[PDB]
Amino acid sequence: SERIESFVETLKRGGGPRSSEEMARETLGLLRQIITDHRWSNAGELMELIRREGRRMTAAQPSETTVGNMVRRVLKIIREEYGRLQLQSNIIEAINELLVELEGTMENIAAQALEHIHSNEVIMTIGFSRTVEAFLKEAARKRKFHVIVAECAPFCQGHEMAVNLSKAGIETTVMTDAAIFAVMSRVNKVIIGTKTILANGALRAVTGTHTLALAAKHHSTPLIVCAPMFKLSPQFPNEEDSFHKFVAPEEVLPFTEGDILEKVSVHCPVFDYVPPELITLFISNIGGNAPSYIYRLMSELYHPDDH
Amino acid sequence: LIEYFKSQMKEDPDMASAVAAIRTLLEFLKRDKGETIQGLRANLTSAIETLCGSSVAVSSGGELFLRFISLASLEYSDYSKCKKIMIERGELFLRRISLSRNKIADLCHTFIKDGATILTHAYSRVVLRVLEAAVAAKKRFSVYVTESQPDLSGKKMAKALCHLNVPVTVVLDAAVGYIMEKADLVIVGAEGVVENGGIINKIGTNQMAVCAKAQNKPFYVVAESFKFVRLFPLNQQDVPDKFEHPWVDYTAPSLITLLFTDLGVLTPSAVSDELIKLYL
Amino acid sequence: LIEYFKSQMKEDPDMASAVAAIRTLLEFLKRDKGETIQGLRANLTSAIETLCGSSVAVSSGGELFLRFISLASLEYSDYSKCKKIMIERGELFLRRISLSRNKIADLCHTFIKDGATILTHAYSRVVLRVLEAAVAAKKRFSVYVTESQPDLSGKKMAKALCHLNVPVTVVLDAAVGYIMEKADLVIVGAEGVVENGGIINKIGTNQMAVCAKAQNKPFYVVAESFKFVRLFPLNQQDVPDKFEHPWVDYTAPSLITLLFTDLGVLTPSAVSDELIKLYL
Ligand SMILES: O=C(COc1ccc(Cl)cc1)N[C@H]1CC[C@H](NC(=O)COc2ccc(Cl)cc2)CC1
Repeated sequence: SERIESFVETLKRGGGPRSSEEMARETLGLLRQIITDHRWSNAGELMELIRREGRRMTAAQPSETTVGNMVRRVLKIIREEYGRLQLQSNIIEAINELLVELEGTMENIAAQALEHIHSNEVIMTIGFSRTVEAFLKEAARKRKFHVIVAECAPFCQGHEMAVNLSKAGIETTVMTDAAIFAVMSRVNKVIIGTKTILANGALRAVTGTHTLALAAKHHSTPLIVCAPMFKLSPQFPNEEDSFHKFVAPEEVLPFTEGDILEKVSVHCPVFDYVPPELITLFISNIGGNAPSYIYRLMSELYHPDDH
Repeated sequence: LIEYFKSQMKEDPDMASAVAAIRTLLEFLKRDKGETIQGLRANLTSAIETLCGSSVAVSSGGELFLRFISLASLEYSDYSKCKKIMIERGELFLRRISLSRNKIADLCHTFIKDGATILTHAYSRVVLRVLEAAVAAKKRFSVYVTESQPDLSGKKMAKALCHLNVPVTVVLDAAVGYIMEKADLVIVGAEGVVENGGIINKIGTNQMAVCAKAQNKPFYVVAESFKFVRLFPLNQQDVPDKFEHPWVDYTAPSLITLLFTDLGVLTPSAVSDELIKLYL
Repeated sequence: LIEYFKSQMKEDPDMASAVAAIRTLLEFLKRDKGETIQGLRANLTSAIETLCGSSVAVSSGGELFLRFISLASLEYSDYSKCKKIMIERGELFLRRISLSRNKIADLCHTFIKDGATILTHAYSRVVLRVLEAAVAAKKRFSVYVTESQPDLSGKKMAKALCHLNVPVTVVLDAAVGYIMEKADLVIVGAEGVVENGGIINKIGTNQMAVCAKAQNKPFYVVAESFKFVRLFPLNQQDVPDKFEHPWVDYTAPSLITLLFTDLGVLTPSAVSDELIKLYL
């Protein structure tokens, strides 16, 4: 039915499912359903329906790149499926296989953790991500390091993670965002989680990632950005200023203190821009690929209908 | 054949001479005897005979269509081999090379920054194609150029660009430093690209690009699908015999940012995958 | 006075353009009325009237001898003040400025590296004085030059240097990149030096020196005791009105290595001590 319209409203109003397999499980859901019973013509009228419902879905808040990402990957499975080509059986089966493969990202991307962090090694991360916390929790069967976590990004959603870590693990300290250059003279091995990563090799992340990565390639310490698959976005950074989320400036200035709020301009960006000239490894779901290789990995997944 | 190729490029305001040489060796590859293997070696001698003249791209097309024709040894036949299928396959390949610049422009157009001051040190064809489409659908931008001293060829871009009706200034080639404080998005085309993603163009390019990644502005390059050679230098004064008389210089791939090609948009460390995908 | 100064520098194959103005204001400071304080302000108007013409060093000498004459207000007198003692004191300040270059050479000579390839982008007087003494007592060295496009004045150094009988090549000013792989110990003279130890010279200097501290070769500068101004820029396009028409450029003191002066050898962060020792 048209419950997708509710879904089309659901992404419209906001209220995030954490990006933790809700966006992907849902997009796989609706694509499974529209794939299941709809109009049928042989010559990619299903694919045309995928383009229509696709561009209608991408008409949501243009930041949830996972939605269009798994949309496009469904299209590539359609193209290879016809390439080898009862097609609905093969297509829905292979989509089921992609679902089951998607069902294990946060474990296998967290197995490869003992081979990086060593004893007595002051790691450092900004913001909070499910994968970086799960990833760092499987390195609690090794020695006691520190963790320095920045309290950035008002609204500063940083701490919950310092709770969820400290009461289970290593001695974490919490620094304000405005002290990331007295620290980072006494550190090594920075990690950051990624909101989405671009074709050229860029990280679009939380609103303090830049000014931090600059410190990494100033003191020459390597920064990993642990990020799973399905978040390799095409469309190299051409579209400008729709690259973000501008939120209400109530979060940065209070509605109190009248009259000053007549003539003064408040800005609030949610994301930022990390260029590929500063990232020094990607830990990923299948391999461990470098920055400058990321290009062909994208060509491994998609097809030139990247629009 | 020399008068034939010179005749082909004489009546041509576009379709670059490296390209003209391709059609020249196409027709002079058609009307010759010896439908056999070693007869192609005679064309190899013609590949030297065409290479008489400079202009590295000519040798690039030489090995290019030399490999394109040379791939017909596989799918083996006798006296009527599928290089004759690469007469129209090739014609298709020549029209494939002919329609190349349009895709480079349609990809490239978007990166202009709507209030940008594009700098260029050349007189390039495809730069003017893409930049002409850029004004022909989109915002405004200034352009600064400097003139290459042993051609003054930048002024040709000054004239033809003034026919494109956009505000141009052009300062001399000694004071590029003074230019770059007031500039962004440096764009240049290129004669050839070596196997690690480095450019060779006119004899002033590195004198800028060394100054490009000091004031942190980007530096793009753009070329068609014929500048990929197997050559590999490692220093200046290690270029081949292709030059007060130098003609081309070298820019290391630790400076060239995202480049453009007929295969699509590209990063400066994926060219090796293309050429190693081809040559072996 | 204009014909007097132009007359002074017309019959002069050496001497400073600045030194010519210094003697001009010396004699035209001698033969004038108003032996008083405010009469000096008339000379200040003459300081503007001399400053009619460019060439920043002229204003430098203007404030220089303006302060040298101006220091005679201390040790106070009336109508026969010790600026008249700075007629011969000054005269010997003018011979003090005249014998300046010889000390700069006698200090400077040693840094030539006996098999060196000295690069220079100019036509300087004192560079040729020191380099002439350098061959005139010591080892051998090549020299590379490039020609400044709106004077071609480098070729004057090519000619006069060939009269000094050392092997010179001279390439054009676009391919300095191609030069620096085969070069060491870049030497340039300078018109003016700003208060943080930065140089202003011809309109190509930064286009090199940005490339000097990338291939890690040093970069010296050398000037007499008359280029110290109180001026202080902080960016390009923030130079004063002293300029396809720029004439001078700027090189930040994070690039200039050990420089030479009539006070002695000097580091690029001790100039401020000299001028602040003087001006207050
Ligand atoms: O314990 C801390 C905590 O310091 C901070 C934590 C957080 C912040 Cl914001 C600031 C400081 N720092 C270091 C102290 C040395 C130790 N390492 C060693 O004791 C080992 O020393 C070595 C390691 C390798 C070699 Cl080759 C030689 C000595 C790592 C942790």
